[PDB]
Amino acid sequence: SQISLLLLKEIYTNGSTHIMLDILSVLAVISGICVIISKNPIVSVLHLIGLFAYVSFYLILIGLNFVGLSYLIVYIGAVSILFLFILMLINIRTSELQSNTSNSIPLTILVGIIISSFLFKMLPYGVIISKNDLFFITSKIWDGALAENNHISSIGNIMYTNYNVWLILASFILLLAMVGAIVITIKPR
Amino acid sequence: NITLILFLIGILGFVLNRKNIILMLISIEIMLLSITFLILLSSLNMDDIIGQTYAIYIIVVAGAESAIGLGILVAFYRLRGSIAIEY
Amino acid sequence: LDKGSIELFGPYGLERGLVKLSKNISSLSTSHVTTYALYILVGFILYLIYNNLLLDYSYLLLIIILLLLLMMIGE
Amino acid sequence: YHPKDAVHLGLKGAAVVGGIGLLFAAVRTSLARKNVGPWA
Amino acid sequence: MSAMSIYIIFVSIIAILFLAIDLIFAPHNPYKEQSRSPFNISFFIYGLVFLLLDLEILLLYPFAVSEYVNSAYGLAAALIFIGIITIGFVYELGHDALKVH
Ligand SMILES: CCCCCCCCCCCCO[C@@H]1O[C@H](CO)[C@@H](O[C@H]2O[C@H](CO)[C@@H](O)[C@H](O)[C@H]2O)[C@H](O)[C@H]1O
Ligand SMILES: CCCCCCCCCCCCO[C@@H]1O[C@H](CO)[C@@H](O[C@H]2O[C@H](CO)[C@@H](O)[C@H](O)[C@H]2O)[C@H](O)[C@H]1O
Ligand SMILES: CCCCCCCCCCCCO[C@@H]1O[C@H](CO)[C@@H](O[C@H]2O[C@H](CO)[C@@H](O)[C@H](O)[C@H]2O)[C@H](O)[C@H]1O
Repeated sequence: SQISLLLLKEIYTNGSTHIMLDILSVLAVISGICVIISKNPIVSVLHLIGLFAYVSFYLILIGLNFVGLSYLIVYIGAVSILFLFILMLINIRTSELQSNTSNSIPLTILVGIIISSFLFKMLPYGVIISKNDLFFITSKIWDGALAENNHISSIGNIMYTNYNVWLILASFILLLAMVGAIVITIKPR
Repeated sequence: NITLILFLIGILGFVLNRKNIILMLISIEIMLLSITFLILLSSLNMDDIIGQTYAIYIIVVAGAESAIGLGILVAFYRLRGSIAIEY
Repeated sequence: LDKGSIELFGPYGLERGLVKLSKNISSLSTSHVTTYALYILVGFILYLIYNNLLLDYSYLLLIIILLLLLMMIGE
Repeated sequence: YHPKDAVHLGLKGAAVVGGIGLLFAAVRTSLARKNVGPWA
Repeated sequence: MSAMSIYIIFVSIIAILFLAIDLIFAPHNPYKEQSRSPFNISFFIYGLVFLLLDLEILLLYPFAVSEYVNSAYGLAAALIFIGIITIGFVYELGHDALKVH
């Protein structure tokens, strides 16, 4: 007789809010422009450190803990530090890096409209899934929960066996970045 | 939609750059982040751990190009004394 | 005719026309990475427009002939 | 055969080709070596 | 709310209060009143070798939390991955790339 479908608020297993994602995306965009507009290369790299952390938090907030932490350990921990070293040591005159951005403003409207209007259609439905609105329903399973693994354990289960050729080719890429970078920079002996 | 916006930002970094060769290093990395973030969000949508693995290898190659690139920039600076383009 | 228009509407006019054209295109190459990067994006967008707007192939050839004759004019 | 509205198609030709040239003009503005501004 | 969220806010609030004491109470005064030299290549090398070894050690962390399944086949591949990265380390040790000796 009364509505068979009933909607209730969860109390102790209530997850997180979708709003935090609109906040983090807005922050990621705002710092993104500030990267490409800042006069000082130092400030641009700092705004890049800010952007890498907004994306890392978005990933951790959607359950991708190991990759988000990996991004934080590699991009902010090591890649951007190497960027601060080179920037805080090279003689940079800020007037010589500034160009008349207004001359380039018309091509910015053109390129932004065309590229966005093409790439958007290419994406899959689940990336652009977000007045009646769809809701995503989830339920529980038992046979597929016997020994659930964290994502790192799942990546580990296949990273060194089934797809081990990728590890071999990446190890040689890192090996090349080691030998090649030292050969081009240091004075032998 | 966030992944496409950041891909534009890296692209517009090349649109708005006449002097910074540092900012072209930065704009390449913003483009790599957008593409990895797209693969990562589509991976959660298809229950596929192989997307997470491909994201990891893109982060390793991305750092390796940063090392190879900033090393070449150091070789260039030693003889030129400026990283500025005479425009 | 022989020492006139046959050489003007022929080898000598193709020589002086093409040498002028080739100097203009060769002056687009300033060895600036910033300006070369802009060219790659430009050439990227033109490929995207052509293979997504289903434009008549003839519209492309008009573009090439326009572009080539624009480098035929100096200054 | 089916007649074609020549004037209607003519505007399409002008806009498509003239749009590309407008994109070419934009590269000229971006590559300009002086403070010509956006309205150049 | 989650403990992690309330924890980050509380740490954030304490930082604000310690800052406020300085602005509120500490004395204030309105008066707030060019060379070139080469930098050592060593600074570049420290970040370079850190970045590469940090990535390689990172790629080994999944193996440690999946050893029961990787087993002998996984051990072998992880040892081949260790050996390639070690050979690169012996190269920086061999050329004193760190320029420390
Ligand atoms: C029996 C005839 C057989 C002909 C066979 C085919 C011959 C080749 C055909 C094309 C020949 C090139 O033709 C020639 O092109 C160039 C274009 O820059 C022009 O060459 C000239 O243009 C104008 C003159 O109008 C000059 O100011 C300019 O200095 C010069 O470039 C000539 O106007 C044209 O005569
Ligand atoms: C971070 C969270 C947000 C901030 C929260 C706290 C905000 C506090 C704001 C009020 C701070 C008041 O602090 C007070 O400032 C005034 C004005 O500069 C200082 O005044 C000082 O500079 C003025 C300049 O005109 C002089 O005339 C005066 O003689 C001198 O003492 C006080 O020495 C300082 O104690
Ligand atoms: C699993 C761990 C395995 C550890 C393996 C250890 C690496 C063994 C091979 C590398 C060491 C041998 O390689 C050796 O390195 C030393 C230290 O830089 C170098 O040492 C010599 O050159 C450098 C550079 O001019 C000088 O600063 C140093 O004072 C001098 O003794 C030798 O020229 C090189 O032949």
